[PDB]
Amino acid sequence: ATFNMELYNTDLFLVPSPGVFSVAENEHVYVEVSVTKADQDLGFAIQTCFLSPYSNPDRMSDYTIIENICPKDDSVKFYSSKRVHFPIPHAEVDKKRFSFLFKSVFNTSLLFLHCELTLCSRKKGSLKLPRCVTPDDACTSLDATMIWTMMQNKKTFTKPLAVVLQH
Amino acid sequence: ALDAAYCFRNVQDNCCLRPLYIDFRKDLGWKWIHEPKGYNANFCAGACPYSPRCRSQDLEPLTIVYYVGRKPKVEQLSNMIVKSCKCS
Repeated sequence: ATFNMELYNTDLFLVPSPGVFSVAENEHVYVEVSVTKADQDLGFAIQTCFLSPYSNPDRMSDYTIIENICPKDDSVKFYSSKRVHFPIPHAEVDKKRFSFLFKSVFNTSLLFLHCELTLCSRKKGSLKLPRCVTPDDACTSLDATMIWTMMQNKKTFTKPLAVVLQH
Repeated sequence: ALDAAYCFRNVQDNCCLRPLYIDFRKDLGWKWIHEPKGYNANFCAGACPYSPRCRSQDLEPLTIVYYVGRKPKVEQLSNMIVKSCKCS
């Protein structure tokens, strides 16, 4: 089971961005997280995403975009990739996609997007994992015991961002 | 009772409660607990008679602050604080 995180130019998620994704204040960032796995019963949730000046994801940051599945930033939008008659590239790959609006909060030309995923079970009883919870369900209710359970099986990803100033 | 009142006065090699502060981010890697920064979890250790082991007996919960989206949540996480030990 392999996982990847990629940034795209637009909300069409057609063209993965070459090099270091470059962004300015009030521009959007388009994020796709993916997993190539054999077990159909295996899923994942986007647990937490944040931006930091530090390459180390253990470093604390106050620019939090998603916190425990539910988005914290008001600009977050989720996109479907599992829509009938709406094909996406690479079928063998299961994906979750979202976007956010970049806000000027740091004073650096280089930032890191850090996202952690947690594993989940798509079908009852098959896997030793909690059931998958959508962002909408988590916002209405999600408790500490479930969060602790999800955190037991998690993978973190990091991509750099080049921050440009503009008039 | 192999609790703090006995064990912290009679410091010894046999099975007893041991004091231990844990910092969530620094010691456990639990980044999602906003408050407290840490707490006294303690642990159980020491020799036992006769093949038994020194292990926890009474455990207590810990009140934590975490977030879901922008919603602050306060809850009592069970099984966080070791209060007494037993040979088993």
